[PDB]
Amino acid sequence: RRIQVVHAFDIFQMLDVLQELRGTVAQQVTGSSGTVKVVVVDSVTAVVSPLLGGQQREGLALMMQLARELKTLARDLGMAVVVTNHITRDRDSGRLKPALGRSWSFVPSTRILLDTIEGAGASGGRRMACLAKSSRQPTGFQEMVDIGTWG
DNA sequence: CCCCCCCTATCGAATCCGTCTACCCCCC
Repeated sequence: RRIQVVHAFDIFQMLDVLQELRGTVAQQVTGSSGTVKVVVVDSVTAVVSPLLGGQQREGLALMMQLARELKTLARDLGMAVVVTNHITRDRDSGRLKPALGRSWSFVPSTRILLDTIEGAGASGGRRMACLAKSSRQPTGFQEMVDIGTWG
């Protein structure tokens, strides 16, 4: 009962939900309990992916505004925000890189690139976890995480 | 001028290599 879930399938719905959260927590400054401390977005790419494409510019502005409001929320109100994303071209010219282009790369503070192992030991919960960007510690370290036997 | 993003199977070819023997009949 302490885990609250809301469905948003368009960027306007997500913006409205986050603005409502900001307003409610601003009104709840007096209170000391019941205020959410962790905010999780299941997929920020799926909502904004249809808005990209073409030679227009409103999609980039919308995603930048969403990033700015997320950053203001997390900084001002001391919340931990976690979002997900997808990968882009794996061809020879372009390495495995996060989606949403170059402009989104400056938004987050920490990047964790989940991956699957190949050959022996594949399948199951065996996934390789790496830290791409942290801006606080050396990067490029690979570890192992099991989910099938975890919880 | 500048932005972000992907595809799909095909044909047929080319012969080699010999083993094993059995079984007697009839008087002036």
